[PDB]
Amino acid sequence: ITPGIASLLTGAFVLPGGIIGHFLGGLIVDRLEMTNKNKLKFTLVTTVVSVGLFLLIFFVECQTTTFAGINEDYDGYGQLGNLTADCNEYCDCTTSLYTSICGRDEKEYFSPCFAGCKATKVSQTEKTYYNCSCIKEGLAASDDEGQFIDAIAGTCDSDCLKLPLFFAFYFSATVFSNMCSIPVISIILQSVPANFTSLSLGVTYAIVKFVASVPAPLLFRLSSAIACIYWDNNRCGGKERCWIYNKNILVY
Amino acid sequence: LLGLQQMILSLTQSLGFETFIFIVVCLNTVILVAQTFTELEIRGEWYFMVLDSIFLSIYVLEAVLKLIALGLEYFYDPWNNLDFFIMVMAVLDFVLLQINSLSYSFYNHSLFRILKVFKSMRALRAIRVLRRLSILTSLHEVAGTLSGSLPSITAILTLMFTCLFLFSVVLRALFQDSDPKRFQNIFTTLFTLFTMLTLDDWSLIYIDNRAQGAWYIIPILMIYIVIQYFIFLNLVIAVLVDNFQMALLKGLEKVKLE
Amino acid sequence: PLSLWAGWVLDSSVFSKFIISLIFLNTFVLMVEIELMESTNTALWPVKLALEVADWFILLSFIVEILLMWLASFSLFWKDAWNVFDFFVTLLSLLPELVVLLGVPAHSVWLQLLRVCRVLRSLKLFARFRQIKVILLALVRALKSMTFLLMLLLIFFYIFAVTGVYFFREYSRSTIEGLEYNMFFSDLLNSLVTVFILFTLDHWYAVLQDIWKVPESSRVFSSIYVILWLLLGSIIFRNIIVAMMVTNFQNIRSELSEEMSHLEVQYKADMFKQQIIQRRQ
Amino acid sequence: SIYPPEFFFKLLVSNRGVDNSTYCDYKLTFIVHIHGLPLSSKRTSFIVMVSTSFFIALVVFYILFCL
Amino acid sequence: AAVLIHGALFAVVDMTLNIYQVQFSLTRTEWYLMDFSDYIASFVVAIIIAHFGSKGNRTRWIAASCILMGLESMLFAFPFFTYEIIIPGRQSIELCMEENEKRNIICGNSVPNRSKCIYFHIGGQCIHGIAGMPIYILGITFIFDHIPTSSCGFYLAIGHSAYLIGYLLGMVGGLQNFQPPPKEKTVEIEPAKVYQLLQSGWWKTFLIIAAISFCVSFMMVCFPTSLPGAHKLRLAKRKE
Amino acid sequence: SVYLVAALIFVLMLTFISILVLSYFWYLKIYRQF
Ligand SMILES: COCC(CCO[C@H]1CC[C@@]2(C)C(=CC[C@H]3[C@@H]4C[C@@H]5O[C@]6(CC[C@@H](C)CO6)[C@@H](C)[C@@H]5[C@@]4(C)CC[C@@H]32)C1)COC
Ligand SMILES: COCC(CCO[C@H]1CC[C@@]2(C)C(=CC[C@H]3[C@@H]4C[C@@H]5O[C@]6(CC[C@@H](C)CO6)[C@@H](C)[C@@H]5[C@@]4(C)CC[C@@H]32)C1)COC
Ligand SMILES: *[C@@H]1O[C@H](CO)[C@@H](O[C@@H]2O[C@H](CO)[C@@H](O)[C@H](O)[C@H]2NC(C)=O)[C@H](O)[C@H]1NC(C)=O
Ligand code: NA
Repeated sequence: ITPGIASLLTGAFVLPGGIIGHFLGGLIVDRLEMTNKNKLKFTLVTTVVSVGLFLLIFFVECQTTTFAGINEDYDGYGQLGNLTADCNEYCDCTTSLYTSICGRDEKEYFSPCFAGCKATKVSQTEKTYYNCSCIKEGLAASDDEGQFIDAIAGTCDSDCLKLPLFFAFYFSATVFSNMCSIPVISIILQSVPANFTSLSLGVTYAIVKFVASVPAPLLFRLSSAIACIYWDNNRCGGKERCWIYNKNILVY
Repeated sequence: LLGLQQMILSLTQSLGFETFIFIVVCLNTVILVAQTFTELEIRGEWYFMVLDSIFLSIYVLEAVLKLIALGLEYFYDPWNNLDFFIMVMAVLDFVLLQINSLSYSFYNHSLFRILKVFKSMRALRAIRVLRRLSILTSLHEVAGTLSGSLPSITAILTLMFTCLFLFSVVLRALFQDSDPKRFQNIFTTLFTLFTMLTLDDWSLIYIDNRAQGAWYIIPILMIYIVIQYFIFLNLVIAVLVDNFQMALLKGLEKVKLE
Repeated sequence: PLSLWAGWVLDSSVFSKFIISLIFLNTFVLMVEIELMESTNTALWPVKLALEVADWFILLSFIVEILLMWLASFSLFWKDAWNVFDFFVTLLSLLPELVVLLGVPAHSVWLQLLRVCRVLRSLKLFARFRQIKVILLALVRALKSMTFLLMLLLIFFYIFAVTGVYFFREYSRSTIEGLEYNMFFSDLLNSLVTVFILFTLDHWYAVLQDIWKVPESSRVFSSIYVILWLLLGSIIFRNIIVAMMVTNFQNIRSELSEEMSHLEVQYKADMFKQQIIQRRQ
Repeated sequence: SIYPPEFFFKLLVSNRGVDNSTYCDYKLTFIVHIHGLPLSSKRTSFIVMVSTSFFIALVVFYILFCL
Repeated sequence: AAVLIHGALFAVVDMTLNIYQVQFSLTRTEWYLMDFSDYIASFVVAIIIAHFGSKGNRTRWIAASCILMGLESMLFAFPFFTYEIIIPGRQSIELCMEENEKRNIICGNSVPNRSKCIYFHIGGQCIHGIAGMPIYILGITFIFDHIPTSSCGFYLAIGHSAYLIGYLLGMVGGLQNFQPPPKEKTVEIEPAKVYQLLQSGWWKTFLIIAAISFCVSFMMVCFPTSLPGAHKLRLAKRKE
Repeated sequence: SVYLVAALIFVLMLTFISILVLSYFWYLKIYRQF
């Protein structure tokens, strides 16, 4: 999914679980005037089923999906990194913004300009590439109107249905998370005297940014390259742009 | 609000206001029965539109005056409620006529005619006139007993419609593309079942299906006919006979009362 | 508090209002389903899944409620006629989900009628109507009265069908290039459905003339058969049913009137019995 | 007079540029009679608003004729 | 109302920081440092203001921390207006020729006037966390100490969600302008025209955002130090 | 569209079972009153 579009998918869909998770989660204690023993039982089963939802998502990852590129050396015509062939130089392709483009053989080609496309006519609602030289025979039926034969910009996906299972499982995990927050924060008030509740928020809030958010990116960053091993070693230099975010290792 | 409305009243229920309005309504209905020959309606078309605008103005008079007189008590009585609905139709078709071009393409437009029949509804007011002069109440007794019978008539009628509706749903589900001319649409399924319920040419649809589609419709249609014509309509007959029997016993005891 | 849970939840009135809402809705969503598999649009794609998920929502909700009645008693669950029939119906409505997830037999004529059974549920919805109960109980009780009359009718269908096979044999074994109703007396089943059609007084004269159009089949036996079936079967017997049902309504009136009389007489004895203790005091 | 208004229309049927079949420009001028013309909306409303103003005036005076 | 614009602010910034890294010739090393500036800024005030919120007026401190939101948000928008000359495709005329293509992508005069902005940006991130955090501490503390327990969660939830709803619209409202106009697909002018609409896109957005953080603070300053609502409840909870 | 539709259902069937709990603990509040 397009990185700009992919960012939207989480941004526009994690909130609807989150907002009611506090709203339904908070109102459970508020309406029932839940006790300290009651909330602890409330938090446990809240999280336990959530983890099995995360576990359910993990089971979903097992199912196979269409694969584009990363097909080891380009059909025997060049190796990973051949990518810098003649058609790279003429249309001035740059190894940082490369995107995958689909050929009519269902084979996924990266860097639409590297596809050898010496001409590109762009319509109002789509981007398309013409005279695509560095393409292989491909091109079984293809199509077009004002022009004949050409390859269409972006990735081609035929089996993205699993997506509705993924969010659906993602929503209910998110809701359970936001109704775990209220029980923990609600209890903190009870076991502290009224004059000392002012310093109560500061104690937990100090752990929020330092103990958690300072070591976290480094823990991600080390394991981010663990699945992004295949960095663009030819141009980018010191790990600026990867090409193989390991679709099996990152999931695990 | 107490003297103006009250004099509007005492002029409204007046024994001349009623006669004036009944004269108007009997004239409107004699025109409306004139207009159903095509030898007079086509000739006297130019005078009829004049007369009908006149009647629209008269009905404006009466309806507004009655509303101002009797508040929501006017809306209370259903005889008037009929008149108010007729009024609404009249004013709506008036404004629609003015917002269109009175030509052939509007004569043959279905909505023009549909708005015109509701004008026919004015003739219903004529019964009110016939009531004061008297119908002789010769059918007062039959009407009274029909009045007694209706509460259960409605119930059995809606039960048999429900049976109609379920069978129509299932027949649409099953027998498409086996004579689509009959029930290719849900509405024409429902009409086909309703017209079966009168038993006119009902074998024809069985034969028509058997010709090109298939005959599974025969047990469905036989069971349908059993339920509806054989056990439901006979219920209507039975309940009507029992109701008139009660009417007769009431009459016998009443005449022995004297 | 385990069975008590199901007992309690199955008792909430807003909960029951909701479930009857579900019955009304599945009835009216199966309607628009069969209408809207039309490829004359693409904006209809967005409502196809909405209606389908509503379908399976109401379906699985029926299963969860049935399991709720299991958890409640599990013992009288097989004694209430309505509840056990609903179990039957939901079972035979979830059978289509299996037959489609298997897809073994075919996508054929039996399959479609197994699906539509769902709407049947709404019958219970009308048990809540006040008079409908009266008309129906009286309707079932009267039907009980005329039990043997239907056995006479069955005998007479036997009679007329198996003699109409023999009366009209040269007619069904005919070669006249132009005929319409050459089938009605072909076999026994066709003969029985024909006897029903004649029982309903539809196209009797047309069929009779068709029979006459064969130079064989003397017009004095076909005529006698048809006319005697129409008189006896179609006018008398159809009228005896109406007579019987009017009689049963008269009966119901008689028992209601006598019980009103008994209650009034008991009340008169009370107004006579109440003065006794007043005087005895 | 009595009966619906009548009108006469002298209309011309020509064939000038439409036909490639022949050299003849058929120029038929003929008069048609049209009866059954319909009431004008202007004539229809002018009846209404000038009749309502009268019958309103009828009642209002006869309201004041009772006092 | 204080939280909503607070929620509205941060969600924009993450993308604003992120697009600043990619667009303005940065490395992925410095971007986290700008991100880190917001984090530690709350940490250096999550304790200090908590000790200071205990001793003084909660109402005064929040509006002040609401005030420093107003100073921060416009400040995070000054570099976009002042330094729209950082790296367009062809607007650095001194070194890129309008006819040469390799000239137009080299001679990186963008890395100066870049680190100058990062000082506007590291300041913009630090004033965010130093002032934002007391908003989420003192206000909820006022919810704790003045509102009964049986409805604090009803108020705890909405405060959390008012930060979430700004996480939505911080992306939703902001990106409709950052995401390219109806013309994604013209000649290379569009990268040189998309460039104008992001800096001006946030310079428009932060100008309105920051001023709101002022008017909301001004209303809280007018709110009483001695809350009449709690004083009625305090006497209710002082007795018995 | 089976997966798409199979998503919306699992969203709701999930939430419906959640509603079972909410009244249950609400009913656990008032059952001792009986
Ligand atoms: C003798 O005094 C009686 C009086 C009570 C009078 O009640 C009246 C209420 C309005 C009502 C129900 C009555 C008679 C004609 C009824 C109309 C006949 C038309 O029939 C319909 C339905 C059937 C269609 C075929 C034609 O249109 C309706 C649209 C029209 C109708 C049903 C509207 C309602 C009218 C009775 C009490 O006095 C003390
Ligand atoms: C004297 O006071 C009586 C009053 C109670 C009056 O009840 C009335 C209720 C409406 C009712 C049942 C009555 C008379 C005419 C009845 C109509 C005659 C028409 O007949 C039908 C059916 C038969 C058709 C042939 C013609 O249309 C119906 C559509 C029409 C009708 C049955 C609709 C219902 C009317 C009686 C109580 O006062 C204290
Ligand atoms: C590239 O595509 C263009 C059209 O998309 C092709 O156009 C031809 O270009 C040659 C130039 O050598 C002209 O002589 C032809 O007249 C053009 N054709 C038409 C129909 O106008 C061009 O052939 C493609 N490139 C190659 C190498 O085939
Ligand atoms: Na008939």
